[PDB]
Amino acid sequence: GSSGSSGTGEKPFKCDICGKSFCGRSRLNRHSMVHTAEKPSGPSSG
Ligand SMILES: [Zn+2]
Repeated sequence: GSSGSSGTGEKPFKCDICGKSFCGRSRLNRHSMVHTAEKPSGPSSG
């Protein structure tokens, strides 16, 4: 496995946290939520 994303350039969408692309926002939108998936119960990183 290596850097791909080959085909008619990149996707019509892109992330803001990791820049992840998604052929369809319907997916990306949700992905942008995984970046803020952290509970208080667990510790944090300095
Ligand atoms: Zn992302």
